[PDB]
Amino acid sequence: GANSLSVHQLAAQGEMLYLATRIEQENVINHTDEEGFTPLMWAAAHGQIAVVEFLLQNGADPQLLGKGRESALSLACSKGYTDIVKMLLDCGVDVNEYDWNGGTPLLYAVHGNHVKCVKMLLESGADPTIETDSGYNSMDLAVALGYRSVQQVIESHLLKLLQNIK
Amino acid sequence: LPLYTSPSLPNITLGLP
Ligand SMILES: [Cl-]
Ligand code: NA
Ligand code: NA
Repeated sequence: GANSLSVHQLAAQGEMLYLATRIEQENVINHTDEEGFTPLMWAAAHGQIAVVEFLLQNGADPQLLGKGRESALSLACSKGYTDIVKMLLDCGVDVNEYDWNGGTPLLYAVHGNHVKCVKMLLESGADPTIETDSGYNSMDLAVALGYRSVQQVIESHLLKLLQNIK
Repeated sequence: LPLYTSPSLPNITLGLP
């Protein structure tokens, strides 16, 4: 109907049964809206854990990007949705995915002061030396913003990774 | 009704715009 919710809205609102019906009726599990967003991106952005799980189980593509090169991972990282980040990482996504701003999942996790997400990303190979468009990396951001626990996590990771310093 | 909170990533820049 004219006022029926889109697949993106069903996913964002946690309407599991209606979403399951819709994706059976039409091939819309990866359908992109006017901003390029998939149902997975809407679910991830709204912290809908059960819907993210359901979409991934049903084969939704977690690697797709919106018109601004937004990814489900970066959206979840920016909001600190640790369990959704874990599911997406378990899928196999690019942990260093760049958007049109030069942002990456780690940079968003650092910006939001989401230490569990920062830890998880680093464990999955996120590179804290990748820079924004203005040339600042994750370490630079953690320092600038005074997020000390985040800074510690990043610095300890780098100390272990670097083989020129013991 | 629909949510108007469309997915968005924040501005993460430092220094002046
Ligand atoms: Cl979560
Ligand atoms: Na996979
Ligand atoms: Na070392």
